Amino acid sequence: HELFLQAFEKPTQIYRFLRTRNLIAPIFLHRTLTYMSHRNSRTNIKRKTFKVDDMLSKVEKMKGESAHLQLTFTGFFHKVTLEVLLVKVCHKKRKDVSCPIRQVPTGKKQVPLNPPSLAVSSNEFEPSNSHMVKSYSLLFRVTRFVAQMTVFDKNRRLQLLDGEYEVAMQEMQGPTLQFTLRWTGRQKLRIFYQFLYNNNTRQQTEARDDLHCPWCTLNCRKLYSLLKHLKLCHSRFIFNYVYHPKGARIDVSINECYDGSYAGNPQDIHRQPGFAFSRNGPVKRTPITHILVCRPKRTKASMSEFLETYSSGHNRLYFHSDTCLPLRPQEMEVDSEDEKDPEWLREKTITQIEEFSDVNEGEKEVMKLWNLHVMKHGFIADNQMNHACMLFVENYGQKIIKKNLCRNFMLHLVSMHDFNLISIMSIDKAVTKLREMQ
Amino acid sequence: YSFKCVNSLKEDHNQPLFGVQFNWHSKEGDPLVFATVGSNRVTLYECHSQGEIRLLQSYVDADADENFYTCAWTYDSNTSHPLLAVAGSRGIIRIINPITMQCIKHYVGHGNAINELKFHPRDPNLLLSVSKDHALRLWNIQTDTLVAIFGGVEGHRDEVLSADYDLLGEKIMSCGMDHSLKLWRINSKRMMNAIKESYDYNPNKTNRPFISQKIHFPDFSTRDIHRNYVDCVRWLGDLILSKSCENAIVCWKPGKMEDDIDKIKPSESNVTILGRFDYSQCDIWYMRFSMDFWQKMLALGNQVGKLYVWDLEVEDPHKAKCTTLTHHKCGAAIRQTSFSRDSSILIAVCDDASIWRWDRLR
Amino acid sequence: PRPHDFFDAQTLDAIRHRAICFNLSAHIESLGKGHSVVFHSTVIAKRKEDSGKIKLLLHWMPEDILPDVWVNESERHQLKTKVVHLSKLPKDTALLLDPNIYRTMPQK
Amino acid sequence: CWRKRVEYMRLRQLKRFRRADEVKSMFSSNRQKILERTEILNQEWKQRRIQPVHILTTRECSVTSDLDFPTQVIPLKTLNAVASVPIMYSWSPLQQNFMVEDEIFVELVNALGQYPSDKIFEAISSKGTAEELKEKYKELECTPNIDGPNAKSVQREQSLHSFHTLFCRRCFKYDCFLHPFHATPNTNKPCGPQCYQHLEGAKEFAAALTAWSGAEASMFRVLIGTYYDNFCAIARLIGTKTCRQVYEFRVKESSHVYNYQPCDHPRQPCDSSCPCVIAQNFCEKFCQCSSECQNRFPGCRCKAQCNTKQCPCYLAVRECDPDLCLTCGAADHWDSKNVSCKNCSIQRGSKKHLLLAPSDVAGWGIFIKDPVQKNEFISEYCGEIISQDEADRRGKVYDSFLFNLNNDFVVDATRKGNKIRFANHSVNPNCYAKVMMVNGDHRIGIFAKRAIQTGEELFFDYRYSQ
Amino acid sequence: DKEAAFDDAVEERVINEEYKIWKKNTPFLYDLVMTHALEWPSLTAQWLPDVTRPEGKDFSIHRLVLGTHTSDEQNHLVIASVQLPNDDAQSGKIEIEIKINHEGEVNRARYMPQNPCIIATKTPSSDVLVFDYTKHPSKPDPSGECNPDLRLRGHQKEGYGLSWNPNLSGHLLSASDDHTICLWDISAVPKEGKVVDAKTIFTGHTAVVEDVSWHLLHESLFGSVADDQKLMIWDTRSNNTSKPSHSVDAHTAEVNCLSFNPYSEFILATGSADKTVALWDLRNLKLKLHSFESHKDEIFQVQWSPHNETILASSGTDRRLNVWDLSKIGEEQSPEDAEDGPPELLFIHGGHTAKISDFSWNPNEPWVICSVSEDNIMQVWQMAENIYNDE
Repeated sequence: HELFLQAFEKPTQIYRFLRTRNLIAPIFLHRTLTYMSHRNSRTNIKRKTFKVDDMLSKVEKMKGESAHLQLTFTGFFHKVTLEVLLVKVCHKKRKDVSCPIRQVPTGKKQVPLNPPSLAVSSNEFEPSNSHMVKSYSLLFRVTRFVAQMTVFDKNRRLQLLDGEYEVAMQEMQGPTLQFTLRWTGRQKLRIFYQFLYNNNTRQQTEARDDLHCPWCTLNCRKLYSLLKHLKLCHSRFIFNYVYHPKGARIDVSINECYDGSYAGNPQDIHRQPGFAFSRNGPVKRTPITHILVCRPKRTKASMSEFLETYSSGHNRLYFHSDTCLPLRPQEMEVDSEDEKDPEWLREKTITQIEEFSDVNEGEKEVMKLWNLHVMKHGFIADNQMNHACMLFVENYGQKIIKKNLCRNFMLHLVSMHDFNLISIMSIDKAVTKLREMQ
Repeated sequence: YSFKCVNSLKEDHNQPLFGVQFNWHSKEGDPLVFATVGSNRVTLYECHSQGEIRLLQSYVDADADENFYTCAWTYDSNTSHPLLAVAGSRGIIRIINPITMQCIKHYVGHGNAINELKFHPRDPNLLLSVSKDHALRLWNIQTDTLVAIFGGVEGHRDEVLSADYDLLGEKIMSCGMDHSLKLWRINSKRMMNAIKESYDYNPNKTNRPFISQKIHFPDFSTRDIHRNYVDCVRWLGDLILSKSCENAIVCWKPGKMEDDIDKIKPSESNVTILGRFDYSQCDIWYMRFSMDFWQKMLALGNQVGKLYVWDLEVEDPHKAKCTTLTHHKCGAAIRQTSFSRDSSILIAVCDDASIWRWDRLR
Repeated sequence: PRPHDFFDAQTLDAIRHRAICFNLSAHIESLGKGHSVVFHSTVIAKRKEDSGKIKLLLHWMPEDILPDVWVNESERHQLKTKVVHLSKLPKDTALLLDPNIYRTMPQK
Repeated sequence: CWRKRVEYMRLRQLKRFRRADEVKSMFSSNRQKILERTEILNQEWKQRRIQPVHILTTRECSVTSDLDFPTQVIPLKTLNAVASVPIMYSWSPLQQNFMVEDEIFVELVNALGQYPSDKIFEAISSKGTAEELKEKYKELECTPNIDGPNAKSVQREQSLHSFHTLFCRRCFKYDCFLHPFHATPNTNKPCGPQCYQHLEGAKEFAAALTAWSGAEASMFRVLIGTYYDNFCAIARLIGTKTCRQVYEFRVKESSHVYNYQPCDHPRQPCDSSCPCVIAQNFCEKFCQCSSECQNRFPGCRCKAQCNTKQCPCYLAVRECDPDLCLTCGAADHWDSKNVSCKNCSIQRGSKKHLLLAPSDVAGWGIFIKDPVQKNEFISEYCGEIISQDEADRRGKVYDSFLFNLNNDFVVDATRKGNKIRFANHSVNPNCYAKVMMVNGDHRIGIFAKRAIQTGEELFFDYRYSQ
Repeated sequence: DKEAAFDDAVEERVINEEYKIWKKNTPFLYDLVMTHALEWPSLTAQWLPDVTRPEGKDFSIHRLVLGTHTSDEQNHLVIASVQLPNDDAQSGKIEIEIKINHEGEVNRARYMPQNPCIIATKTPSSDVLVFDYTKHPSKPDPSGECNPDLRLRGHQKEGYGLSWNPNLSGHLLSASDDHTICLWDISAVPKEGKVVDAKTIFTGHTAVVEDVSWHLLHESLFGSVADDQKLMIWDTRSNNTSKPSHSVDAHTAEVNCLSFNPYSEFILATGSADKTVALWDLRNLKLKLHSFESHKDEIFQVQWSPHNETILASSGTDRRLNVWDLSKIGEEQSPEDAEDGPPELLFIHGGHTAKISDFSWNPNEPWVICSVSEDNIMQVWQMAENIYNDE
């Protein structure tokens, strides 16, 4: 019994608060769904005759069809100084966070102890600015015991009649203050939910009414509607129908595969706490087009739960190929973090070249420079080689002059010609270029 | 070498703990405070007189299942708040501020579990991470960036188990399951250039994501010291202390004996050994030894619950005898020990979520 | 694969705390049929018309959800308690029931 | 007392105390070095101030105490949530395949050396020899840079050989990586004041030959060895020589398949016993075969593309040779942009921009950013080229990023490769593999089996891929 | 403080779960849903009045006018193409055709009814830009220097209200936050010149003017709504550049939008900050004909239907797009039907998770609505047939 409450501890608490929020602030009107249409009763038989001018006509016809009041006190039956103020509330503006208050005083006289003091109010309150003020109120503040009494109603119609009344008082059997005020001018089914946990049943219940969603108390009519509502609006569960012949049976299991993933900006998830989910501000987003409903078929009206999306673009967070860090949409540009020449390869080439003992530096330097050049450009065809050579004397020549390694360079050219890849003219021209540049 | 235990606490979940870290970042006079990580919780305690340990804080992670492994203490220069970093099997590294009682940063860039967290002794904003991905990472905890990744063509090949900074903060040693010990250098122009570029990277400045540093070649690697698993190394001046499953700690130095540490060629192939420290009952791995901040003594846990304490004074590989401080309550195992900034108290963790304490008498 | 569910244990814990407090105060699913709130009446003022009659006021006990009303003396009974369906409560004031009933998220 | 003495104890104790003193000095010095750095660190610490930790102002945790202290209870702040990523062992970026393939007795004999003669040789033998240690008692270069200061005149063989022995023709690189190693060294108007002829008799002596210097002479030698009596060239290339000097100096001195190997027959046809002809391997351009080797391969003469079954280089699996296929354009655009040829894609290499992300099935996955057609090209399956036995051993220890190049090699992407390495396994694939013989070496081409749009996933089938 | 942040976190998780619940129940409330994530959010959207029919196929083509609102980037006026399946539906593609350059966010886009090639936009600056997408390249030049054919000088601060004048030519009205309404005759002096002068300026309002709209039948009638809580009806011919002809205290709070009825000359609607949608009639502007009260926050855009006459839709910052019905006012309801909502509320669309900047009806495909939000989500959708239809 502890096990299954532990199991259903996670969804039930969410669903209770969701019940409350949905009842007070709904997502969709439940009468508009296809499988609960019986909830709505009216029909669209008046969008053919309604003339908007008749709205004016009827409304005008139906809806077509000051005083300085004084109040006198009789004494405060306490077990002491008091004053009367008119306190009213102004309508909320976009600037003003909440409804502001305004109090105007009168400054009356004190009252005798447990037995003169009176006021004659006026038209100080303005009914003209109904666009500004919400409602007024008469107040009995000050200790030595506070009371309040609204005067006008929602549509600014005063309800405080003429007469003598006794009102109580409270700090910040009890104190009292009497006064007077006058204007001066079909059988029940046996659906048994059967909760399951650890592959064995651990509980059963009974909702003897036709049905209610136990988590949200929505009252749909028929069994098919019940299964429809339970299966969709409570996806975190896995409902299941069998046909117990006398009645109906329902089972429950926590869904191991529920799409509880975040369904918004796939960049806000990996943001240091505090900077996550900023909302306020414009952010670049990766294009994504969906088709959730294109053209449905109203197949039959029943016999499906018990008898028996398109995509495009990018809908995921991409990652850097080497760090396993997230990839920004801006960085998702033509940059591809991939090219022919990785640095570790070059360094390994140098280290492996230096590993040899029967080689002279006057040869190793030339070997390294040519290897780096070839790796940098990646020549493939034989006919490219000659151009390669001139490019080389155009590129690394400065450095070679810094080392004066030209004599070994000529030797390397001769060895290259020994492999039938260079001509006499190419070698001679490269030597000329090196001499001229030197 | 004479301590008298004055307290011994036990948790509730009875699951093993792994880390103890005294906060060495407290002004002289401020109360001694430490932290302890376990199965999936953390705990923050303060040490008091007469062997009193007062509970201060504790957190828990409920979203998943993971095993926290280590912890690290640093500070924030901007507002002088203490900062605690923790790491677990999920590969996430969490940075939490006790003052605000909230997690302030998370880093997820690894592929397997994290095993050790250490910070630069000078720079408080460089975090070193060692993982099961065979590669070591180094992050800048301020600009929310990475700096360098150690590992690749010539790097570790199997389960880097531990790493340690030198006393100054320009040399790092790493050890793993592949019987290899490797040296990384931070004094190169490459590393300082990468660090200086990391201290200035505004994302709203350029359309280019930050360029990290890949180091594919260690300064010196060898497998000749031990012949089996190595799970803890320590910088002792310019010498190295290390441990294996051979129930013996070894102190040695790279190259030949006369050779220095700032002249070692990368292609070194010879190591000079110096001495050995003997103990018993260390047949399983994952036990760490610790040294005091002043580098004057050494502590090491034991499987049968005993202790072994040496001194880094004039005496060294000779023997220093072997001081064993033991108690009859817990003999499960010991994972990690720790000393305060001074030599006041020593804390050890037993395998059954039981924390100990030994005050220093004469 | 298993997506990391968006509802972390932190927000569920906060919901549980606020839920136990609210149901300890507002009495739903125990004294109301899951879709109602129950208010209790308190007599705050007594009024006498010039013609013979008495009209009382009833300040609902939880209050700040309902406005005050003048009620005849006899009708104090049967009006000691009032049960209101959630969908019928004054909308302008219903947001006081819980902070996360409605919230203008794009603040500032 | 000869064998009993084997002298041992004296030098053993000598080494003992020497080593003890050396370690004592080293350790004391190391302590001294610890002291200064630790002092600096402490002085650094002394200029900081940090706030303390305070007890907190809903499950609660508890902690008890064995030694007489009351149970303490503190609440338990839950921690935030962090996402996660799939497991990933380290890897490295690669674009083209990477081929991969008693002491006391010495002390004693030295002591005996320090200290008829057989009496001190048979004593230590009972060491182990009266002659090996007797021999011990008895016992007790390269050609430099031409640019360098030190050098010497030498024949053409020395430096040309040093070059020849480390240049892969198939590779255009010195000691490169993916090519195996073998040793096969392959073989008017006047000038001015001091022109080479300069007289009829000198020209006659030059024709007869046709029938002061230092190390540069060796260079001169090699130059002549390939220049054959040049008029201006020899004096020109060499620093400051004159043609008459060269002439006089010359006169004075004269007084599926296995990897394609080249069919280098010394004196024999390309046909009969050829090692690469007993396995159908076409004799590519790198053979030393006769220039008219009938086992060579011609090129296509098509103009538009080689994609269709018309191209001779496309039916027999091959990528257009950039020295023989001139009409398609495999040789045009030396290393330049898009070529009209379609069977010349691997050679240059045209990867389609790929993106990494957590998969929808298992582990990681790779997604193509832009749409492709039914038979376009995407990438190459690079990595390590290893031998079959090593493939078996690596498969055993791993148990599988393995692939079958041929009957003699295996491609492994476990430690090195490119982004295309992931390609989650399936039964209904989006891509497929086709092993191609490019130039002279085998390669792997991953084409698309269908149409892939913007944002799908590739599922190359591994089942029939070994 | 921390309380506010915790409230936001809880609210965001709740909204995510609600959006999942809504996603599950799309194929029982609509007959077409199309959601797209633009690279930048848009503050305007209006269906262009031309439609192409590709023969022998299963998809028509429509065009929309959008804009970009980004920080530290370039700005564009976007002419986009959309595909919608025909009567025998299955079939989805949304693309950006023309991307001319702007200077600042596109606060409003309104095509000229007479010639569908003139797009005037209101810049975060004071000027009113008038482009012409035809006389421009198909992509923004990398320089990013605009070249609007004209540029109408006017007020001294930005605004949100722009409206052309049907049944006439060249008469465009603009509203700014400097309490003035500006008129321009673009029909006269039609050229590539860069400066036009305001023909007249009206200074009736004493608060930030939020919207202005011409009459759809009468040539010289237009209405203005501002933060003054009033609705102000003018008439150009009368020399009354200050005083109006009808002043009406419409709401108790700020009003942001007016909209005249296409099929009448007396019916107009208002949407204000008091979370009410009032009704008005020009014959007697002193009796609020009816109030619609379902929105939980401010109300920003109220638009009638191009085809039907009694269907009014209004939206706001409550992330909802309630679609009303005039013919159902006062009908007798069953208990549960009453528990749900007032009979006027015929549909509520909860597909957006952020403030709805703009929405618009399609004029050549009935009951098709395109709405954009601040989370870059733009949705083109059509409600289920059985709702508005019958047996």
